[PDB]
Amino acid sequence: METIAKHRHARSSAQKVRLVADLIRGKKVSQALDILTYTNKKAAVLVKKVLESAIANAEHNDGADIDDLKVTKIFVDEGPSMKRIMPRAKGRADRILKRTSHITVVVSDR
Amino acid sequence: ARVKRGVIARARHKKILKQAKGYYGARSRVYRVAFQAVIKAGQYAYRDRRQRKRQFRQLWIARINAAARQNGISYSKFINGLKKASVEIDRKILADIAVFDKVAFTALVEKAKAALA
Amino acid sequence: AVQQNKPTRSKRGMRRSHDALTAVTSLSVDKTSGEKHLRHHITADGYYRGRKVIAK
Amino acid sequence: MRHRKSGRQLNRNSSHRQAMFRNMAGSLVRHEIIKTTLPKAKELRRVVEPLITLAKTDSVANRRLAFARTRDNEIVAKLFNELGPRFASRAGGYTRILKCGFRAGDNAPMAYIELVDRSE
RNA sequence: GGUUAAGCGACUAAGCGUACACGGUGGAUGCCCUGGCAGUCAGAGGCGAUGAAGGACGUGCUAAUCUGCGAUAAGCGUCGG
RNA sequence: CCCGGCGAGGGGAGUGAAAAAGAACCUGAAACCGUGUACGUACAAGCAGUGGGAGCACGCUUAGGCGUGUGACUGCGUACC
RNA sequence: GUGAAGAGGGAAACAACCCAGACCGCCAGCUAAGGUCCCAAAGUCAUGGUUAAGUGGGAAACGCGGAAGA
RNA sequence: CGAAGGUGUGCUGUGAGGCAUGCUGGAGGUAUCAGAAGUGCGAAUGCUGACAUAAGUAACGAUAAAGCGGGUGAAAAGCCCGCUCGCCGGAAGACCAAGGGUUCCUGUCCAACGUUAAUCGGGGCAGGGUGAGUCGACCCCUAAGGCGAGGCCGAAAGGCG
RNA sequence: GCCAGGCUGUCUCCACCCGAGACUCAGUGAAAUUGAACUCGCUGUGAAGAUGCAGUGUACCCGCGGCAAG
Repeated sequence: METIAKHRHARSSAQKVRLVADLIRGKKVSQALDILTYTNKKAAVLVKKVLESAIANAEHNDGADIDDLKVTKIFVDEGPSMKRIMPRAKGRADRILKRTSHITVVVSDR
Repeated sequence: ARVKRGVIARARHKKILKQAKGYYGARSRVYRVAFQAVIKAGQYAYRDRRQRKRQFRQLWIARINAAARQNGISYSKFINGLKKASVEIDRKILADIAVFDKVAFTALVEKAKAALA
Repeated sequence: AVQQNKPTRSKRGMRRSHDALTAVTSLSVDKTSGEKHLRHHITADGYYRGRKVIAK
Repeated sequence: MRHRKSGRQLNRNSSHRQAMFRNMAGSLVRHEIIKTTLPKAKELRRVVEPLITLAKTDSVANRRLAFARTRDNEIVAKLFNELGPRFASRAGGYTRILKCGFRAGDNAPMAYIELVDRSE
């Protein structure tokens, strides 16, 4: 079967997170975990936590064979944007959008 | 009374966009560009409705001329021979015969030369 | 010096194509501790070249 | 252009760099090991190893110069008394640097730099 | 079948475009009203120095708000449903 | 109950007609952002469409050269108010 | 007369030049102006000549020189 | 036994259009004939809500300057302790007037803020803290000035005193 | 406003060095402006400065540091 784990409203930008997410697409669990551990990115650690949660869900809810898992479908999208006001010269203001990333990882031994 | 035009606007936008498939992004997904794109494509199709006839006629003429030159006669001479012999084979038929039947076009050129001489 | 037309999403993608990172894919397993670490780097429990580092 | 030039900038003033090197060398001598950025440890080597080289020989002038450098008394006392005899039989290579990954705050390279022996 | 030589020749997509399935902020469209606008029939057409309209501060078993009330303070006394 | 940091967040079980109703909570559009599928694209120039057009994958036909997805090549084409 | 309010074909594009007033459709024929060496569809067709200069493919006044467009 | 709404497919008409149905929808829609529009949007430097654009570029807010070992913490360079270097030092020291009104301390925590990480903070929640005959206000007198019964003037308000 | 003496990189003529940006990495993260772009050079035309028209030549696709001639 397929086990899905997601992180919603993450404190990172979807564009930046995809840069590290694309690496662990179509790769085995052990190599993906090693790459995420040795990759120095906030998005890297976020996706590491997401994949760890996915693996734990597979081990608990589903039957067995942790080793034979794989990253079948990993995708990250943009979510709610927090609007903030930043002063500038001449008394003007700029609207800055702090972005959040919804990350989803689906694994399946089959 | 008050009337809300949201449904009508949505239906018209969908109708316009349905004909804008495969227009390289903005011209397919943007309603404003798609509408103008649809009109321009329709104008091009209207012009091509006759451009197709022109191109097919020219291609048939070229194929008939090629076959006539292979057989040893000019296209104009062959057409004149057919007309004076009262042969009214259409150019499309002549090209198709020249393509799928060599002996048929050999007979055509023989008859045209006989009529000319 | 300002843009005259909107850059396309295709242009955005082709410009960001070079922003992809690379995987180390060079994990080295220590002979003594038997754990993986980066090349020329210590392990989690301060091991390197079969030597017990302070590991603190 | 760095054409045959030595000494990484490590952006700072000249006096700031001198004070940084002196303080870090003193701390390294005191603790027998420190954890710092790899370029920082590499720049440390050049200024710290000569300290032990000079400490190899014990004399009033050498002790005064070793005090003038690093401006400390405990470091001088430890020198000529502990590291001196320890490295008397070794020429060069008093300090070794071992990389230990990156830093969470910075992601810059970091390494442990320490004496080869360290007296366990 | 092996060699030499000449001609032809797809299979690669770092990324991009097109069409389909699934998704993310999005709250538009549809449905509903303890909400407003406009008229009809009636009372009232004024409140108050025996202290008006409007406010500050307090009042629960209550830390904050709305509402009622004012040291008798989310109530009190008499008479009815 | 499990991963997660004692968290946020998520995956199971259960209530629930529905959790594709989980408090960011009826229906959930368009512009924008990705994944998987099929085609084209690293020697080719211009309102990026149109007619022809093979080729490339699937279903139908109980073969029938049919439709869908793309358009290598090619004639024409200097947006709208 | 055209455009303004007329599409289409020919001259390179071009509106004031030539033919020709688009109801729609057919992988039909003919023709007007313009062309028949290819690009790009058609005569490398004939008959009697002119040109030696690429004149054609830049222009008048004298006996090809005047005759020059960034 | 499945209506509006949203999204595809097929059929149909010369047209704006109409009918059948898969999918989410679980409660309304409305034939034919007639009447009124806040009756049909692609532009008016149009307004409101959301989103790409330049772009993951500038920038991260005086060149006084941080570093080392340990404690807490999953994460330590910005929290705490100890050591070293530097800056102001008629200031970047201390208290008051005006102003601000609990930002002051403790316990706890990362939902949002610090142009970054945060366990920290002038951030969220709960508790504590302000003790006056000698401080100042308050109170008595008072310049500039204001109010100003009687009074003068002015259509009324209202000006002067 | 002009002249006399020293003075100096204003200059002949610009060269090196010390710091902050400029360049890479880690984290946060805007604006001006934006009809649609598969956005080359030359000749002719063209509402009169042609990336887009007719003729011709060149050019594998896409990033990064600068010049601004448009």
